[PDB]
Order: sequence, then C-alpha cells, then structure tokens
Amino acid sequence: MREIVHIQGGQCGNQIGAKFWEVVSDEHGIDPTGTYHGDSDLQLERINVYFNEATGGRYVPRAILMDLEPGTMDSVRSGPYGQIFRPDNFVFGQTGAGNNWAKGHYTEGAELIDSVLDVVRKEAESCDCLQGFQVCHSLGGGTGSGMGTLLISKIREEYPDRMMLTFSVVPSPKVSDTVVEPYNATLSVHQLVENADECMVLDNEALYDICFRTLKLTTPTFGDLNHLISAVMSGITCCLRFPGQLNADLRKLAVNLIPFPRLHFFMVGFTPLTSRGSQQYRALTVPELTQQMWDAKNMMCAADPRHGRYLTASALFRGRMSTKEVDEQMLNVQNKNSSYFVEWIPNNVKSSVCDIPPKGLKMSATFIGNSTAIQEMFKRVSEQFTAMFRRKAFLHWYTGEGMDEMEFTEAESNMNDLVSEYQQYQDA
Amino acid sequence: QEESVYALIPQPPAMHTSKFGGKTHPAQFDFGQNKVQPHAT
Ligand SMILES: Nc1nc2c(ncn2[C@@H]2O[C@H](COP(=O)(O)OP(=O)(O)O)[C@@H](O)[C@H]2O)c(=O)[nH]1
Repeated sequence: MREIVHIQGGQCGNQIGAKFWEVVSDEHGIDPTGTYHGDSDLQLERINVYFNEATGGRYVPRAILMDLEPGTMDSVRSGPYGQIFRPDNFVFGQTGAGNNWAKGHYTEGAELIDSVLDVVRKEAESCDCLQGFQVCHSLGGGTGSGMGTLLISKIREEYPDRMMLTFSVVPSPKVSDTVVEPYNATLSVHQLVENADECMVLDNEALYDICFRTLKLTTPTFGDLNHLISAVMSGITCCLRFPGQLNADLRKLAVNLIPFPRLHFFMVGFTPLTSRGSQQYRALTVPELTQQMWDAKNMMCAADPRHGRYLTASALFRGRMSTKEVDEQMLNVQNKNSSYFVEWIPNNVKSSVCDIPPKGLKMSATFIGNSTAIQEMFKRVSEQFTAMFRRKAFLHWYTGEGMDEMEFTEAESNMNDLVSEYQQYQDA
Repeated sequence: QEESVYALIPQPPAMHTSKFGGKTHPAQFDFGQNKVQPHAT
C-alpha cells in the first residue's frame, strides 16, 4: 500500500539517485547484497514502499535509471551499492545529448520513450495501490531537462490522479554550469507549470555555503551535497514508512500547501546541521530545530524569505518528542515576525511527527515552505532568457531539431504569467 | 365417401426484455478490479 516509484533522469539524477538509495538502504538495514540485516521487525513492515521482495529474501529498489550516454551509469553500476538495481531498469541511448533541450525532448527522447514506458508499467502494477511518482532533475542539462519533462508529459496522461514530486535542481544565480542554462530552464519550467503537482527547487549554490558555513567542511565533494539531498528526500516519507503520533501522508501535504494549482514551487531545508565540534555545545530540543529550520541559511534554494511572504509552510519532525512543543513553537513564529506571512490564512503551517528518528540520531526535523520569494529565480532567469533570445544566440542549435519560435514565446509567457501569480499574493 | 362435398375442399411475438437486465461492469463485484481503462496494462 502507498507504493512509490522513483525516477532518476540525467547525470545529476543518476548520481544523486545513488546517494538517495544509499541512505534508504541503510535506513532499512539492508546490505548492498540486497539482503536484510536489521534488528527490528519495524524495518520490514513498510519496506514495500520502495522495494520488491525477491527470491531468497532480497529487497531490490523500484527505481528507473534513464540517461543518454550510459557513461555515468557505468559508475553507479560499479559503486558499492551498484548490486541492488535490476539491470533491466537501465535505459540508455548510444548518443550524447549536448546540453540541449531540443534533442533530449524531440529526437533522442522519442527513441527511448517506448522502452521507458514499458519499464514504468512493469512496476506500476507491482504496486497493490500506487501512491505516486517521484523524480530527480537537472534543469540545466539536456538529458534530465529534455527526457525528464518528456517523460512527465507522458506520466501525467496515464496516471493523472496520482501525485508526482520533483526534486529539480535549478540553475545557479551567479555562476552558470552551462552556457545554455536559460533555454533549458524556461522550456522545462513551462513543462513543469502544466505537468507537476509538487516541485521543490534546489540550487547548487546554497548547497555550498551550507557545506561551508554551517558544516565547516573543507572539501565538499558532490558526494557530500547529496548526503544532504538524500537527507530531505528521505525525510518526506517518514510518515509513510514509519509510525507517528501525528502521521502525514504525501497527498495531505500538497492539499495543505498549494492554494492554487500553479504555485507548486517550494523551498526546503534540513536540521540539525552542526560541525563535529559544536555537537558538544548545543542541545537537541524542539526549540533548537525550529530555530535553525526557519533560518534563511538552511534554505537549500537561493531565495530569501525576508523578501517575500510565506503562503504556507511545513515541518516533518522525527523523534519521540512532545507534540505540544512543536505546535506552540510554530505558532510563536507566525506571531512574532508576523509580516512575512499573508493574512488571509489564519494558520499557515502543518506539523507532522514520527516515532522513528534517523538510524544514528535521536531528534531531527525537515522543512518545506512555499514562499513568494521564489518568484525571484524566475525573474533572474526570465531576464537572461530574453537577453539572448532577443539576438538569437545559440538558436540555430535548437531550431535544427524541428523546434520553432512559438515553442519559445509560449514558454516565456507561461513563465511570466507565473511570476505575476507570485506578486498579487505579495501584499508586502 | 360420407357425401360431404362441403368438406371435400378445406377452406379455412417479441420475446421480452427483463428489468434486471444489464451488462456486467467492473463494479459492484468484489472478485475483481474496479476500473476500466483504454490501454493501461
Ligand atoms: N547535488 C549535485 N548536483 C550535480 C552533480 N553533478 C552535476 N550536478 C548538476 O548537474 C547540472 C548539469 O546537468 P547534467 O545532469 O550534469 O547534464 P545532462 O545529462 O545534460 O542533464 C549541472 O548544473 C551540475 O551542477 C552532483 O554530483 N551532485
């Protein structure tokens, strides 16, 4: 019951998809062999949300790795946890993608959709009652941004009732990991405004400072940033996989979050986060977690809460704690700094809780907030897009794949119609 | 033979449709699934 299915499309998706399944595999006490080696029966109770019982008592994931140029898959096929995947759940094409939205969405994408859909349905029926999908993106690239949305446009039409989350990694504000980041952003965002129920936005910039300032790390490898992304993605299903004195399923999280069908761009964080030294200084109490989670640093996205107004918010605590504390805390926050919140919503937070913390900790939290400062990223990018599209730089690459110019202006206007949605509801 | 020249020459629905009638639909039946789709499987 409440089965999920996980998609990993792209180089980022295939890589953070590794660390993700590395965390959950530990959380349920299973070894890279695929066998269970935990202690409690509680591990095996809701394991079927992410895995599939096999012969001889194995548990293999239900992920789908799809990517052109299987190079980066040859890595995860050779990592420590590379033995758990079904080799059949690997979709790859012998051609490069070129960091180009077009061929990842029109030419090369269309040659693999026959396989990917034949793959997703092999397990969308292995679920007794499917809860919803869950993907990982890289909006700058061509595989994750072309095949990603192309698959979504297919997912939305055969399974509209179900829910699809999206941990999309957005372009950075200051540095640009790609020169054609704008075109790949808008053309994808336009796809996400119509075919997405929820969509977190994570930026590689904020992940660095959090790994620099708060975590005091010296050399933050991408293996470390994904120990963060994995932490929050695991923090959403704790109500699904584990008991809780106030559970909160995946659906009741959106209903309670997006007031309008378009404003599904959220902002996340994780607590606690301390260096190896400061662990011995600061206590682990509910007022601590809520002090760091509401901060403007733990926001994995590069959007400042102190500029816009929180439409709604969330919090998923994990640990045997006192549910009075969480309720009075989240009330005080809205009470004191009562200008960051809109007024036509009396109480605009939800607060889950779970009897089960992570495997190494005793108390943890997890934050999701739907602010109006998210309009800033779509403003910063809608300026860079219209800057170079005005002179038609790098366009002979896109138009060479049967694209047009209406497929551009449509993408831009549909984004500008979204930036106004985030302005009306900002009454300062 | 009986002098019966008058008797010599002889000169003389939709089934229904029951009310209960109906095609079985994949509902009101606990044995099987409860949906109908074009090309799911
Ligand atoms: N958190 C994390 N992000 C990555 C990593 N590698 C690449 N990214 C992002 O992936 C983006 C480029 O998209 P990519 O998936 O690599 O190429 P694509 O196959 O065409 O989609 C860049 O913005 C990278 O910053 C990683 O190892 N960890």
